[PDB]
Amino acid sequence: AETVSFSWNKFVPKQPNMILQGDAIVTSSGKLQLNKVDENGTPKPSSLGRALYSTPIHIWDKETGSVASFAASFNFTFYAPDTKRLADGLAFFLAPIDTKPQTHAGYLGLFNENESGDQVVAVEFDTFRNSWDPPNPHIGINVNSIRSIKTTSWDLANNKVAKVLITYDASTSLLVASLVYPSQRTSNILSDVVDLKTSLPEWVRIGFSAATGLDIPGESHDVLSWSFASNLPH
Amino acid sequence: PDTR
Ligand SMILES: *[C@@H]1O[C@H](CO)[C@@H](O[C@@H]2O[C@H](CO)[C@@H](O)[C@H](O)[C@H]2NC(C)=O)[C@H](O)[C@H]1NC(C)=O
Ligand SMILES: *[C@H]1O[C@H](CO)[C@H](O)[C@H](O)[C@H]1NC(C)=O
Ligand SMILES: [Mn+2]
Ligand SMILES: [Mn+2]
Repeated sequence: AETVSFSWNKFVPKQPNMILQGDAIVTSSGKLQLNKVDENGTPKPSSLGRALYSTPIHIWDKETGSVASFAASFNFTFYAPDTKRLADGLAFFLAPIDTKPQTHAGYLGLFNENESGDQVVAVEFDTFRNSWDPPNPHIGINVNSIRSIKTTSWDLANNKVAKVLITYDASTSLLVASLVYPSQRTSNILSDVVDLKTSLPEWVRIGFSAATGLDIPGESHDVLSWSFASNLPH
Repeated sequence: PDTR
């Protein structure tokens, strides 16, 4: 039985348990700022940032055919200067060991319009309506494609704290993602089945990707805390 | 209407 877990309620500059990509930085105030931002807080267009947990996670085993169960939770906020013109969004994802940034903007740094490059499984918090999207901002479960296999409505709130919980149950293959704004007492939830064996390598890294809009600022994305725990039985 |  392999397990790993970690948690923290601040990030900390230059922390070596964190791999940053693109525009990502950790502020003095302890936020994982995923996007480039001007002096007063305003996001720049075509920003993209990612951040991975250092440690690769053993997600399934070929020998035994067993699959990991896991849980991830985090608080995130966004700042949109113009609340009626929004910037693609943010996602939690699993990807290969060596994952690098993919197409930005509406592909969220995670997928591409072509066939693919990586094998990615993700839960998206999507602010802008692309051609493959349903109307209005939403949560989505994405399996090797930016076209979510299922979505649900996401009750955005500018600046407010979103508490996310994401779980995967290997016994049912059910991925479940919930979002809560405690200040608003609003909740959203989503669930679908995902076969990890056919959508991810045995070992992956997990992390966050957030993209701002192509021609427009849209919104910045800050992750404030993070927990994860995973269990791979025989 | 999607961008590009
Ligand atoms: C989500 O996580 C953040 C960071 O852990 C929490 O905000 C921090 O906690 C208290 C809030 O009173 C302050 O002393 C810190 O300065 C806050 N930090 C930051 C970076 O904002 C926040 O309260 C959490 N929200 C939950 C669990 O609902
Ligand atoms: C085009 O631009 C808008 C912002 O105006 C969004 O960023 C959208 O996602 C972009 N389209 C694509 C396909 O990335
Ligand atoms: Mn979109
Ligand atoms: Mn979407």
